[PDB]
Amino acid sequence: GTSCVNPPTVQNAYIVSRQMSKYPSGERVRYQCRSPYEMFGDEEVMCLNGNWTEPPQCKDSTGKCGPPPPIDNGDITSFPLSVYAPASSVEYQCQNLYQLEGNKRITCRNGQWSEPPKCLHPCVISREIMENYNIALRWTAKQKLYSRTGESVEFVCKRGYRLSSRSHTLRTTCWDGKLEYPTCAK
Repeated sequence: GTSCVNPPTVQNAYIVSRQMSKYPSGERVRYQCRSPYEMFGDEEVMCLNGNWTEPPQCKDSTGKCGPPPPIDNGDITSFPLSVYAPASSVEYQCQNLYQLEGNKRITCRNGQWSEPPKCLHPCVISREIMENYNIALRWTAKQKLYSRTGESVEFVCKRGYRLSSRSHTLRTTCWDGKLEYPTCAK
């Protein structure tokens, strides 16, 4: 219960202590930054009862940033340079049906990018599940096969069924692929 695995990945650094698959509590992992990066924080990261202590960073001493980080199901809306001046910004776009969460723009400050956004998954609305659970969509308006993250999806029991005594509610919010279905019974 108190050993650790997977020492933190530190960009522009390598580990110079001996690597192993499981680190006992108390083991110290030592990082070194690649030239010409400057280290910030402690060069050693210890395993304390299953959690690592805080890792260092290896940054450009003039505050420049490297390429912006990739994000799942999204991409930047410009050519990715190898080097950005401090205060430069870039922006992201999510793929079709994905929902951007957080600021679409990131900025290079103090040698690191501000937090990029996420692209959250749409939810499948399964015909087969609905059939099996005796439910349908309340608004048969266009053929919505998917909901977007953040959208309410409302179902009804099919003609002649009522909500099963332990069912989820008939209205639920799609979130990052998660849709809770209700069930109805004769």
